[PDB]
This record gives sequence, structure tokens and C-alpha cells, in this order.
Amino acid sequence: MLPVELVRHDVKKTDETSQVELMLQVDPDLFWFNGHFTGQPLLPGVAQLDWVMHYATTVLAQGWTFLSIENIKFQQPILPGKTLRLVLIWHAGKQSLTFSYSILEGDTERTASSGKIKLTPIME
Amino acid sequence: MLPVELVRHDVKKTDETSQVELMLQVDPDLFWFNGHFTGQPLLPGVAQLDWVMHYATTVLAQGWTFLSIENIKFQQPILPGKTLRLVLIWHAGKQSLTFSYSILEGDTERTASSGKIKLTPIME
Amino acid sequence: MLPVELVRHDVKKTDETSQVELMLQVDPDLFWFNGHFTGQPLLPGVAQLDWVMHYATTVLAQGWTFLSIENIKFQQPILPGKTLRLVLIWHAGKQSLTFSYSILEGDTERTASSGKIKLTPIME
Amino acid sequence: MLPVELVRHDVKKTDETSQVELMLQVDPDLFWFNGHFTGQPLLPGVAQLDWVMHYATTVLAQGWTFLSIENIKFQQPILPGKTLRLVLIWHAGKQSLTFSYSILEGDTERTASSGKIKLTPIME
Repeated sequence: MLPVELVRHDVKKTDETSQVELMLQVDPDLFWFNGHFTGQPLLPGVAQLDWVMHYATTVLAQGWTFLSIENIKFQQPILPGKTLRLVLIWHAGKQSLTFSYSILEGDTERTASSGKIKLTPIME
Repeated sequence: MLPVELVRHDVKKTDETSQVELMLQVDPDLFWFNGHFTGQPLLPGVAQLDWVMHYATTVLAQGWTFLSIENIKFQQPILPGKTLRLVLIWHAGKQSLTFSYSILEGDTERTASSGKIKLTPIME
Repeated sequence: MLPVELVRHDVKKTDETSQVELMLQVDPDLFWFNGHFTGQPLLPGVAQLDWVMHYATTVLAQGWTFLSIENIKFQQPILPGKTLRLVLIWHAGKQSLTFSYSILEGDTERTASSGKIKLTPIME
Repeated sequence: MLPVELVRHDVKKTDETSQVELMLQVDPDLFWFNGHFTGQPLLPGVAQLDWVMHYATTVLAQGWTFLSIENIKFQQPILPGKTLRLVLIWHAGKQSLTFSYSILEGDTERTASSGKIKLTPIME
């Protein structure tokens, strides 16, 4: 279910926005790609969001959780076996979490998906 | 991502099997149903498998993990807000995990999906 | 790709609304259910819309075509081999096409999906 | 539902096979991509097969129809707005229809999907 974590950069704190960059590997053996479920395997939106939420709340907004998706945009499908760069930016002020997925192949780096999510205090 | 656990009966041991019955609630707020990812919300197989594996390895086969799907069969779609009975039977001998999902509505109980999964000793 | 047409009632013209009722059989051999594509076969939204559009413009609004989906609502999945009642109501005034799908089993009739679509004159 | 036909080369008859090549445009307005049905739009297999069968039976095997999918393989997802080359080869002897989809971008041409289908004489 989860991606293989290649590298986890240190958190870059600025004024209000925090940042963490991860290099992830989309494992061909993830249930997301099992032949019994799909013949055109690609990382679905639920998984992309889920991964975003797991890293965002364990590394940037520990006491927060999902409220809503302000906007998501899937530009390129993510296939099994791809290497991804995941950038998460959290602005506790506006309570907005910005994310970005990019596929690294050769010397190229294409954006696969990006979006803004609203989070809320836990048991606020 | 997980279902709301309603009831967890006790493990029922026999010769070489371990059974566990659970009543789960398929929360409408699961990411699996987010409007941004689908208009026809239904519990996908990855989710049905993911849940089967989670309870199985935490309640019946603690030191085991997924190897392969011997056979799965989806008979009825599972909609958001449904109440489900999940029966897991584990035969450590044949190393086979049998599961069964049924939807409870009114006085009825229909099978939604069932299957057999092969598991393997972790770090074996 | 199309459903088997069991019965096609006569058009019931009233003041502004024109109607037609079809009984359809969802054939188990439709490409929509091919094992190579889906493991949990069910009639997807595109197909449901396509069928609505095909009957609606060859029987009620001959010189019109799709513009947009004002609202759709999927309440019950449609499985392979089911018998369906399809009701189409067209109000050329408001240029609105209303549709309704219901599954007939035993003495019951559940609504599977319904919605309103806006159409526009062809080559208008 | 159908793709926009850009170019249709002539049938290329050899010794035992028949061939036709088409350049198609995957129109962003197809129902296959309607926002109400998906957030990650991509040409599904049902659509890819449906198109293959349509051109094949109207250009190469007029008196034939689908029997079964000997093998299909989806290598690259097809996004809305892409230009595709579709190659169909029909061997009436072995009654096998071979197809191949490739995406044209820049100077590149990647295979998106390919497969072999068995057809049968209609009313045979």
C-alpha cells in the first residue's frame, strides 16, 4: 500500500510555511497494481492523496487532519516502478497544504499531479 | 482509509483453523469515495483486500504476509454507508486465508465478495 | 456496447414534455464487463449516459445533442444480466432531458440512477 | 464516443494478411472523460477495444464480429487530447486481428496498447 521511501530531506522552515521533499519509489508489487483489480495499472487518486496525507501529518502538521480538497490536478499518470519527487508545503496560517508529484526519468522531471488541501486541528 | 470497526467477536479455534468475525461500517467519508476521484462511489477490491490483510495479520497470522491471491470473486458492490460482516478463516497448515464479505440490510445478508489468499512466513 | 431492447413503449406527448419508456436487458457479454478490463463488473456512468443519449435523440429530440450534465445521481449499481426500465422525459422548452433507470427484480423496482441533462440544437 | 478520424491510409493487402492504418485524435469532449465520472481522465480498455472492433469490421472484416480477446496489453495510458496511430492487421486464415495503438508527441512514438483478438463469421 505505501511507497518505498528513497530519501527524506530535512524540513525547511521559513516564516509560516514548512517544506519536506521526498524521493519515493512506486513499487510494482503494490495492491494498487494487482492484475485481479485492473489491467491498466496506474496510481489512482486515492493513493496519491493518502500518501500526501500520511507524510504531511507525520512530518509537518502532526496535530492536524484532512478537511477538504480545495483543488487537485492530475497531469500525468504514475505507472508501476516509477521514481517520484514529492514536495509538501504547509502554511499553518491559511491552514493550506500544497503538494506536488513529479516523475523522474532520464534527465527529465514532469509534474504528475499537484493540489491544495485544507486541514483542520484534531479534535479542534 | 480503514472501516469503522463495530464489533470484533473472539477468535474461534478448531483443529488447524482460526476464525474471526467482524461487523464493519463503511464510512461515507473514506477517501475511497471522494467526489474528486469518482462519481459512482464503491469500495474497490484493493480496499477490500487491504482490509482483509490488515485484520488477518493482526488477529490471526501475526508473523505472516501476503504472497498471492489464489482467487477472488466480487458478487455485489459495496456502497458508502453500508454495514458489513467480515469473516476470516486461517489454516496455517495449507497457509490459506479465506475471507468473506456480506452486506447487512433489513433482515437480509448478501455475500458481496469472497476469496482465498496465500500467505508466507515473514522473513522466512 | 448497447443494451438489448426488450420493449419500447409509444411516445406520450403532453403539453411540453415528450416521453418514452424502455425495458432493457443488460447483456452479460457487453465489453463493459470483460474480465480483461474489470474484476468488479458494473455498468459505468459513461455507458449509462451514452444509452440515455442514444434513445433520447433517436426518439424524442431528433435534431438535438448533448451540451451538459446538470446533475446525475447513481443510487444503485447495475450488474450484468439485469433487467432495467428506462424513462426519458424531454421538455424542449427548458431544453432539459430527464432520465431514470430502475432495476426490476422479483416484485421490486429500485431506482439505480437518474439525472437531468441539457441539450442544444444541432448546428444551431 | 468515437475518436476524431484524422487520416485513413489505404488497405495494404499482403499474402495472408490485410492492413489499415489510422491517425486518430482523442477528443477531450468524449463522454469517457466527463468530470462527473472521473477525476483522472484516461481512455479505458473498453473504449480502446470498441474502436479497434469498429474500424476492423468496417474496413477489414466486414462479415465478422468479436469472439474473444486472446491477449491485450496496456503499456501507456492515453490522455484526453492525444494524437494516436492505430494499426490493424487481419489474418482471415487464423481468424486473428492484431492491433496496435501508439501516441505521437514531438518526434516520439510510444506504444500505448496492443493485442490479439479472435473474430468469428457472423451468422456462421
